[PDB]
Amino acid sequence: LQFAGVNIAGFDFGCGSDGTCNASGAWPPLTQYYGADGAGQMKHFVDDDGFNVFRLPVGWQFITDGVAGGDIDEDNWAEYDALVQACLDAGASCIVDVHNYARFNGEIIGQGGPTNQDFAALWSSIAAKYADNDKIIFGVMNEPHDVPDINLWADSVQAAVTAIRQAGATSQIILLPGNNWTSAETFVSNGSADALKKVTNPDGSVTNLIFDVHKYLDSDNSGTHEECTTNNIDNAWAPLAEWLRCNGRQAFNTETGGGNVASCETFMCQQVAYQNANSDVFLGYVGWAAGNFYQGYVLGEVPTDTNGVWTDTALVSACLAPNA
Repeated sequence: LQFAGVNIAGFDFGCGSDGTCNASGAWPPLTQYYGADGAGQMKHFVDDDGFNVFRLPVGWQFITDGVAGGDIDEDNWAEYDALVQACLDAGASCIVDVHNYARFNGEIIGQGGPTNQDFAALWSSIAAKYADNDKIIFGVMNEPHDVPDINLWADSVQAAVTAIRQAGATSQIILLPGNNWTSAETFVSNGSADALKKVTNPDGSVTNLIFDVHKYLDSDNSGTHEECTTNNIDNAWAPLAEWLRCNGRQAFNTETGGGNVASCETFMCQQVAYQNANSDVFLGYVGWAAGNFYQGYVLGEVPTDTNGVWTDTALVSACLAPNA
């Protein structure tokens, strides 16, 4: 109920789940750069459907041109800023999401891979861009998984937070992700919650430190199947909210979605409905996938421009767009 948005994908293509990013394989979702009209997609998502936020995935390697550290490559950053500007131009808040799965070329940050300082370095740089702009949301990392020690990960997430506030991004939300692809179903049981609860801003507070969770509606949680099989209320959103509520904390579902089919149209609705009902502890959802996926993409949410007239896909126009 505070935020509803969609992921505008493209700069994350060529990012594997092992933190390796074919930085050549990135494909910006903007006209220019020979991609879809993500700026247009965003104008329509705000003006016609009432969306609020966009998640703009991009890889570490893209940001730095292949270097596990914080020295921002300006050519690449020019393309990615253009998207952030397009989102800000659409009149919406904007999640800058590093899509690396807590890894850089197969090796886990803090735990074999780059150090917490290499990573913090990155976030200082990013945060120094955009510090004054309070419409930005700092998505520390997309979907950590198979991470052996979560206290250590919370520690890496802490360094990032500190880096970010030290660049003077003192107003913004920072998302903090836990384990098992940040699955909401296991966020509390697997240990992530009570480790990330320890993460604080420099002044000792938890202000604007929201948890990041993902949850899909297909059998295995993969979000690769077209048929939805659940609304995750009983096994994820209810337990989570219980925990969040009594702990004084809030979460934010940064990835969800499903096929453009009847089963999804029902379950996705029950889910969005429930999220709004629990708006005190959830801040919003962001649907996985517009940007430049091809028309038939199983979880596609890409609208269509017929001479200045935007058609949504089934699932957006039914359940996912705030209107109605």
